[PDB]
Amino acid sequence: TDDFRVLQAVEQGSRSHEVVPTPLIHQISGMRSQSGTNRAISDLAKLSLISKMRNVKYDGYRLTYNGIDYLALKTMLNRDTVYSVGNTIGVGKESDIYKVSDKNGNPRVMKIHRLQGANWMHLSRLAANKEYQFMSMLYSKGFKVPEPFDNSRHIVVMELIEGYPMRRLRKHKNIPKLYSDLMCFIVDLANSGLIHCDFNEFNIMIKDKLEDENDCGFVVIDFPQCISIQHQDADYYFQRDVDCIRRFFKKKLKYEPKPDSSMLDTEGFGD
Amino acid sequence: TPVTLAKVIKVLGRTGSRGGVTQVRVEFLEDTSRTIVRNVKGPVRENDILVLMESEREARRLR
Amino acid sequence: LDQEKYDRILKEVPTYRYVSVSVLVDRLKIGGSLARIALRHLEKEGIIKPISKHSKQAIYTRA
Amino acid sequence: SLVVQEQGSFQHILRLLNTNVDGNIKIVYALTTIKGVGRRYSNLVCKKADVDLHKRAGELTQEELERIVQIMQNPTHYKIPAWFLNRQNDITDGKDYHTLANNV
Amino acid sequence: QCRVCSSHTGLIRKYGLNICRQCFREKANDIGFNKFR
RNA sequence: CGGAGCCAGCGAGUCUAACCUUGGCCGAGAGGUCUUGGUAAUCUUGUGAAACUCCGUCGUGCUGGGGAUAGAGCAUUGUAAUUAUUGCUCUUCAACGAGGAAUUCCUAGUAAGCGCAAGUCAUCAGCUUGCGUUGAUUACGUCCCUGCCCUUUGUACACACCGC
Repeated sequence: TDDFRVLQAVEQGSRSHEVVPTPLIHQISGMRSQSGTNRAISDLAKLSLISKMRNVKYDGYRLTYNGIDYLALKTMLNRDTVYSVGNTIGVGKESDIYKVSDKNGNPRVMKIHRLQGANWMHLSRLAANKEYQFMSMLYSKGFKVPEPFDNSRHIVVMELIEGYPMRRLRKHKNIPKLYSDLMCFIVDLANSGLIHCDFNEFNIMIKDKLEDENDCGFVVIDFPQCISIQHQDADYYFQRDVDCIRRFFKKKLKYEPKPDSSMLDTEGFGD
Repeated sequence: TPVTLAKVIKVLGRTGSRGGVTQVRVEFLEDTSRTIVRNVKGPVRENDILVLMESEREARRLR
Repeated sequence: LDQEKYDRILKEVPTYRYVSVSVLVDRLKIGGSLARIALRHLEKEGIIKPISKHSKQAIYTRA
Repeated sequence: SLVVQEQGSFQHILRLLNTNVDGNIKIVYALTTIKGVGRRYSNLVCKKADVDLHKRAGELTQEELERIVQIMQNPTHYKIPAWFLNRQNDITDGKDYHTLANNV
Repeated sequence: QCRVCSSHTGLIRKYGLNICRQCFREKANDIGFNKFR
């Protein structure tokens, strides 16, 4: 409790100034002697959790990406989250995705964000908060999407979903209803006011419950591509979504549309 | 279709954000008395001939 | 099916000013293999006139 | 060559060795359709049967199909030696087999 | 296998001279392959 | 795919050993036999490489594109090849209908395509390096992104008040 509290205090000793000198980490902690502060900073620096910037007549301490997530783990110790860390499935551009587990033993997904001194951390924070709010907007509207657990300042911990992408999915039996689904869902996107331009094969994720009841769903992860309908180029974005669905269903599922697909002028009488 | 015939007389330098477009001073070919300032994408030496469409359009600067 | 594919070659080749390998498969009666046999056969008859000959494409002319 | 035209008389899809064969490809690449038989195998069989392989499989008489089947059940008697067959020097019998299409 | 000074790291195994790239540039001024271009 | 034409260069090669091999016969081949030449601008070597040129078969059809996977045997080096070292023959013929978010390199014989030679080499490359054959498009401008610096100096609030 206590060491994590003092590490939270020097976390709160970051939102005061720029690159923090040694005596501010001495005094913001407010600890007893030279021992705790100096040996803690040395434990940080040897684990690369802190770095020394010595700009003339001026010692200072430079926090890298390492010595933050513990506090996030402490922030997630508060919010009942992950206990065990590490299984690499997917190293993305603006996040690194890991498979983790709680005290309860259910596996979850840990997207750490790495987008120094304040701005790498803070822009990872803005990215995590923005994606968490977009996930909140999608789940509040009712879109079938993974359920968010938390957004530990810059690391998003969410659920794991049993799905595999459509590139390894040959076909299903109810192909025209799947086409009506992947038309009406982009219709629902235009009724939300947004167009997800990367509506590709690798986006769409299908969970598979049974083979008799047919009670399943979908997962759509296109977050840095959703564009409002008011922008300059949304017409052929919508048409690229529709036509990628149609060209995939012609190439893979060998299905041509008997009803005509919706245009942007069709969906202008929507939202 | 009005095919405007043009003459490069004076290059002004390299403009554009990427540093690709060229501001070109133009002697209009059919009528000598028109001197236009145009924007050309591509390699142009002195006393070359251009094919514009509008003699009346002039753009100040680019970014 | 011999007398209702073959003579349409003899109607169409004098019609078409240009007769080559794939402007004679295009009639959608024949394959691309036997088309060149019909080409050489019309060379021998004389309705097809040789312009130039290559092992992948051969240019001819009606008579 | 000479356009040799036939008033019908060809069948669209033949059936041989209990397997459907398309009577429109070359006879090598129409007998390649069945299992246990590839390109060079059908080629050498129809050369031992002296079949004109620039002729399609619709212009092929059933007597040559009988010749091809006779080379199927007798490859080693018609001067096609042991290197060319599927199962050479077996363990069950010690012989050379060419395992056919539906007999696998 | 280094048969000179037990220096397997970076043998130059070509032609059986078998000197490591550390000691090959020690003894580079004894053979004659030197810096021209 | 089936024939034909057959164009280079950098290398490299054996002793107190089995290196590079020409040629001749046998074998469908893998390979084997018998020798011969070269310690090298001499023999391998004119390394008759590949891509390329021409003519026929194919006819747009996951096709005669693809060759992954698997079966059968036969040979080669290695003491030992099994989780197959590898080479040869026939058969089995899968995903893959020009590819997303994003990513790399580059201005003339350069890119790109191609093979060859040398080191890894007891056997094989999809490993690395040099060589030669065919040979584009398009800039020859920019700091707009990416950064990298180089500086100019508004300055330290020279550490101030607070609410907290």
